[PDB]
Amino acid sequence: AIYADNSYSIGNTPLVRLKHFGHNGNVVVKIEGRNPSYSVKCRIGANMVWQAEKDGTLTKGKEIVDATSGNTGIALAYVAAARGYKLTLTMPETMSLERKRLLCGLGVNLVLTEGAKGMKGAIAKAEEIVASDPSRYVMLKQFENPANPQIHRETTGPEIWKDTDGKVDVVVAGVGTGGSITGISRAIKLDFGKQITSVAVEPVESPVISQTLAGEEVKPGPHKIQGIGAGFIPKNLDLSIIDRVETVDSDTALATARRLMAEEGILAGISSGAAVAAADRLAKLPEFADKLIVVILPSASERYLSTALF
Amino acid sequence: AIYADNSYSIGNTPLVRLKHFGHNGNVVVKIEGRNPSYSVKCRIGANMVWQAEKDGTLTKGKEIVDATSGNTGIALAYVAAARGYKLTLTMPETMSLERKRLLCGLGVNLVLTEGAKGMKGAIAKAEEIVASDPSRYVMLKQFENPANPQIHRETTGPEIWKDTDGKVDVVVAGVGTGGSITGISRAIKLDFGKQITSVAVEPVESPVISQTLAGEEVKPGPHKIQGIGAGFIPKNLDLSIIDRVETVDSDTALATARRLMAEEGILAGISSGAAVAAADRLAKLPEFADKLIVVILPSASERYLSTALF
Repeated sequence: AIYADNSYSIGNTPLVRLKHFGHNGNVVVKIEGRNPSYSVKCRIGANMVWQAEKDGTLTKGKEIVDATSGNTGIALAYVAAARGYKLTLTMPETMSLERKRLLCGLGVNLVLTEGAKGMKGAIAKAEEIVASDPSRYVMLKQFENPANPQIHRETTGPEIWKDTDGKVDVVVAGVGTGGSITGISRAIKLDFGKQITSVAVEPVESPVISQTLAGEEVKPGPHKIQGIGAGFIPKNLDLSIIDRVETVDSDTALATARRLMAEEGILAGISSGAAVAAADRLAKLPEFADKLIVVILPSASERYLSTALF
Repeated sequence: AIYADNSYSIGNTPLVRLKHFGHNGNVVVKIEGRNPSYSVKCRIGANMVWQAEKDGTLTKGKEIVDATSGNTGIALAYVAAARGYKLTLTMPETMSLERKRLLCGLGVNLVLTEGAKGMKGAIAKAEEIVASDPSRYVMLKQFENPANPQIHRETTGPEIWKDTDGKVDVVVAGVGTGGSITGISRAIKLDFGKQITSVAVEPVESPVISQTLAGEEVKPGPHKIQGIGAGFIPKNLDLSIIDRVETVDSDTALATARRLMAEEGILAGISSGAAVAAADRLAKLPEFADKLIVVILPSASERYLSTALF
């Protein structure tokens, strides 16, 4: 069991039973903080690169481009260093010194865009760079790349099936790209044949999944639950496998993350608080009382030292 | 495989082969960042509490006291929250806002001592608090508690034996308390019966182990390799099982940590750089060319965002 590089070491993350949430320990959490770049995104950082290698879109010498300073940026950075690709990430010049320092530490070629342009700035610049030399550059596109949900169908999902001896009844996961919930749901529902309840979680400030499914007006909005609530339906969210959508507000998510640390001794990030707040709600409905609820905790605390988490 | 709390989830950390260090991949690293509080100390945080429970020194209602704002502080904090003990940590008032915030996040009762007194301040204050109510307080004493090396003999060591199919020839580990090298060495040498080479690593700025073994004047000194080089021989370092002592300087350790991130895609902290720099040195001596070298990487990068690592 010696991994030939850090990318192969993804996953096999642990399940812990919660003591101050749910009912008689029906709530259990999967700690995605225990990963090479310390997020769930490592799995997709790994698989998007492996897949682009296998299909020939990524070769020796070609470079990777993207516009993320978030978990996927960090995940891509680790894999690119492990596998010998130069990576360019674009980002607004206004980004935090800390993620600048972290990414520079990882050997990212950081391309800072105009502040005013913000996120749009970064996306366009990466698109421009790709155009400048299409044969030299590859954009992996986490929001639409099937290698994203696929890795979850082959690792994250089966790990849940195995650790719970097939007793998992509910999976609760916050949606960013949608990959986690999609892959996990396909694995357990389709490969293992169990009719679990798949629960997507989004910010009440930006409940575009709920609005879309209700045929209501789509109203995205600002929120602090980093990692989720992109403000649109990403292609990597398979609406067909979602059974329920729960909304959580920023304050509840933050306080719940604090409770996880202070009461459970679990070092979870902002979105982990949101996912658990929603799981706790279902766990306390008599319909879910006797049912095993597994919650994805996407990331670790520390990464949020500069945020409202603290 | 559902852990009844976060303390039971320690270890099972992965081995990764290095590509830009050693010779033909003879250097392999154990990533202790993949742990509940994100350090190697989690194992001892867990075991010191479990052991004090089993022997009756820790009971319901009793409180834990210590004087650490470092990895052991964080580890104790996670376990105490997971298992329902109030924890008091003392520390100089001059400590970083960030570790203050992190520990407060974990529900530590933080007792800040006079700045001028520094470390000595914290130790004395905790000793005072214990004296104030001996029946209410317990100090676990990481430097001398046998539960420290023991956990390494039962988990860390056997994990190395198992992952390498008994092929490990050399273990390289930096010494703080000495628990890691001690426990691992006892496991492989005594329980498995293989005559490996145990290599302790200390800062060249504070090479008290080397000086002591050479019968030279002991000259502890300041350094930046956080986690190691306490400036004395701790009781939890079993000198009898150490075969070799390697010294590394602060700059080399830092640059090596940077290389691990930028070239290997491994998010290691300062002491990981020191441990690898020393492993790389042995790995490039013909006597160790054909031999499998396993290096403990005690902690993850991010924890060092405010340091010279970046």
